[PDB]
Amino acid sequence: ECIENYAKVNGIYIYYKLCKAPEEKAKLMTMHGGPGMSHDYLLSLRDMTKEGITVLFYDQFGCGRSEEPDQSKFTIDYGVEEAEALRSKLFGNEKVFLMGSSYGGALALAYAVKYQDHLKGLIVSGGLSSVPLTVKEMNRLIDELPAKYRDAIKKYGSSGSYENPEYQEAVNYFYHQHLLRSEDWPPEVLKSLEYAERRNVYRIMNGPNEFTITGTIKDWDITDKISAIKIPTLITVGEYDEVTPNVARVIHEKIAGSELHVFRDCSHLTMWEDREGYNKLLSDFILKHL
Repeated sequence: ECIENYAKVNGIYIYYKLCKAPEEKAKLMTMHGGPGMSHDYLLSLRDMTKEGITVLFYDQFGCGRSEEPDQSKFTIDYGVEEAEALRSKLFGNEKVFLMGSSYGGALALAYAVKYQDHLKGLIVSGGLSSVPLTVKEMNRLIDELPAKYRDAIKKYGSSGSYENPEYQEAVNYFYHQHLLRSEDWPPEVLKSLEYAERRNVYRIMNGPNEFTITGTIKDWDITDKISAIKIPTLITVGEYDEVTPNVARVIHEKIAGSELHVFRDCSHLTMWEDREGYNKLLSDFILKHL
């Protein structure tokens, strides 16, 4: 098993899990999405330890097993400083790789803008540089949904009746369509989803659900700042990703030399839909930029 700890990072206790590889060729830090999820759904990335890649997992502020700071700190800027404090505490001055998923991808991009000197490479999976853009794209996904679910989401969503059974059913369909497709949801994914509903960060920073971003990050957009990132960057996105390839395209065009990969038949949690292929792509990227 990996090493689990509860350390004080920037004033609050943060839970982390460090899965070391027998031969530490590289260190990979990971940022779960949400905002307000947990590291659990990214556990399939542990497979990379077999390739000499040490993987660091952690529950961000107010998420999963970590303590919640004052709401005034519920910001991506605070998340960035938290990540850097954790990196330094565990790895000192060693350069590491950083991977982010969904909101975690936006957080990783923000991190790179200020701390890319501490990185050998950046990986963004189903990430975004603009929340407004992400919302625009998900709205199109709702429209392309079969009338039954599309109609329920538009109707009850317009009145804010998120408790309605038909709405809940529509939400579930969307998730099985753009979050994790044609796959039995593993416990690790169920756990992160549960942590989302149990803690407060998801409700406050994000909103009711994935496609309903009413939270404090609704207007967030650093598209005009990511061009500053000049380190090797790998961008992945699923064909049916809830955070669409168009959103990924915008990141790709701003980051010079970045590589973009659209996983056909997959959606957001590509690390579960094509676990082997996903881990193989990331490990290849990492082993080429040591």
